[PDB]
Amino acid sequence: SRLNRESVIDAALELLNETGIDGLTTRKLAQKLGIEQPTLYWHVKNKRALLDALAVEILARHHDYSLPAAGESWQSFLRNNAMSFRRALLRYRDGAKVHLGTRPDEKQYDTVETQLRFMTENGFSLRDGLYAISAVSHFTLGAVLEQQEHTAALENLPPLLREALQIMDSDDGEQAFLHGLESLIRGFEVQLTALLQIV
Amino acid sequence: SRLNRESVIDAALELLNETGIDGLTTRKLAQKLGIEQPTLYWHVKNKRALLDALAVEILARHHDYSLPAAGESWQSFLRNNAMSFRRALLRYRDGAKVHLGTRPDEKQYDTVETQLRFMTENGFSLRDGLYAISAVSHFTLGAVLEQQEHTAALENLPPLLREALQIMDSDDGEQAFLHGLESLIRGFEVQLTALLQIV
Ligand SMILES: CN(C)c1ccc(O)c2c1C[C@H]1C[C@H]3[C@H](N(C)C)C(O)=C(C(N)=O)C(=O)[C@@]3(O)C(O)=C1C2=O
Ligand SMILES: CN(C)c1ccc(O)c2c1C[C@H]1C[C@H]3[C@H](N(C)C)C(O)=C(C(N)=O)C(=O)[C@@]3(O)C(O)=C1C2=O
Ligand SMILES: [Cl-]
Ligand SMILES: [Cl-]
Ligand SMILES: [Cl-]
Ligand SMILES: [Cl-]
Ligand SMILES: [Cl-]
Ligand SMILES: [Cl-]
Ligand SMILES: [Cl-]
Ligand SMILES: [Cl-]
Ligand SMILES: [Cl-]
Ligand SMILES: [Cl-]
Ligand SMILES: [Cl-]
Ligand SMILES: [Cl-]
Ligand SMILES: [Cl-]
Ligand SMILES: [Cl-]
Ligand SMILES: [Cl-]
Ligand SMILES: [Cl-]
Ligand SMILES: [Mg+2]
Ligand SMILES: [Mg+2]
Repeated sequence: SRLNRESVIDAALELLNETGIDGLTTRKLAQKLGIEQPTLYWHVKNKRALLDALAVEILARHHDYSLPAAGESWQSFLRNNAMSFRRALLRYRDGAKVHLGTRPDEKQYDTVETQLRFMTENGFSLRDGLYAISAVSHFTLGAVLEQQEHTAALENLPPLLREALQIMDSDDGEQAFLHGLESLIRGFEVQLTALLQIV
Repeated sequence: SRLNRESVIDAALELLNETGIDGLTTRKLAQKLGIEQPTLYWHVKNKRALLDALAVEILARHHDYSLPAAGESWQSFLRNNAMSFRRALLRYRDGAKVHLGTRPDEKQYDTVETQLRFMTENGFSLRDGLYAISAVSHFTLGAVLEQQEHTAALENLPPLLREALQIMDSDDGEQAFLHGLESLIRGFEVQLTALLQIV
């Protein structure tokens, strides 16, 4: 079938949902596309190159809150941005593992730059803004990775542990994520407002 | 060579450092142990079973701050516990990926129970204590995963991005982790002390 970049991406994302990240192979992608492996190679050099592109395109397609609304507080931006990142990562099987290890692509530079500048315009030093943005990124990835990989992995319990596992087996991870996110953001705010004061 | 559980673990951890998680195979472990594959199978049924055991034994061996010191504040316990978890995860190649998706083993039940009880003794509801413990776990995993997988993965840059990448390429991830961790813990404290007050 059609082997423009868009269509190759499309097929690889469909395959990802079917196979997961470990099971995804270029041979299987060629099959899906109805082509021979050497044909695919002209378009897609290896699995690494494919995964890198998927990580970018999943966010381009589905991460809609990359930038602050006009007049938005930095707190609200980080909240909305994290929720959006989370959702985008969850949209595909093993989507957080596809993201893991990547760094901002040229196609995301202006976006990331804007996020950093926004933080510095709201009183963060570049370093402190970086630490905030990384912490949210790490927390969000971590939460989604554990959600997705725990699902992939699937009476002498002591009572709090039994109960805590009953709580966890009762939603998908969202409540715990959102509560953690609030804690994170509030801590960032306490730090920012402290300036040079012992806190 | 010797195929007691300890020695099999030992060899698998050595192999993990040599191959990484994706490259680790039972066939390669049998080679390392100087045995044939059917011999290994008696001891180790599959890679999953092996990884599960490694995740447990890495913490048993090297995560020394599972429990609060006598009289320790909950804040200090979470800090020390997170630092210890982080270090243990970093001790082996792809160590955070080995941990990912696991849940507490029978051999960790008393430990995890104690952590939960400790939080509830310090004023947390079980749910709020769970959310704190999960948030620290997720943040720590996320940070280490990104550190380890970014290393595994290894001029039109805009200036803040260029600068931020210079900052990141200057330590291993520790400074950003520790700063984030403080933000997280302080947010937990603001929440705990609020009780039923709008905050
Ligand atoms: C320079 N910049 C801080 C870095 C450095 C190394 C990194 O590994 C990363 C960044 C930017 C962050 C921005 C975060 C942002 N957010 C805090 C989740 C984000 O919304 C985006 C985005 N493209 O909209 C990211 O790329 C991002 O998810 C991401 O993957 C990043 C990331 O991987
Ligand atoms: C019931 N309990 C809260 C759960 C439920 C699901 C989970 O997936 C987990 C826990 C306990 C947490 C405790 C955390 C703890 N810490 C906050 C990092 C920890 O120190 C240990 C430990 N064994 O000392 C964990 O097992 C732990 O790393 C872990 O892997 C957990 C984990 O995987
Ligand atoms: Cl065709
Ligand atoms: Cl076609
Ligand atoms: Cl074509
Ligand atoms: Cl195209
Ligand atoms: Cl492949
Ligand atoms: Cl294949
Ligand atoms: Cl503020
Ligand atoms: Cl405070
Ligand atoms: Cl031998
Ligand atoms: Cl021997
Ligand atoms: Cl033996
Ligand atoms: Cl033994
Ligand atoms: Cl294997
Ligand atoms: Cl092999
Ligand atoms: Cl307190
Ligand atoms: Cl406050
Ligand atoms: Mg990223
Ligand atoms: Mg765990």
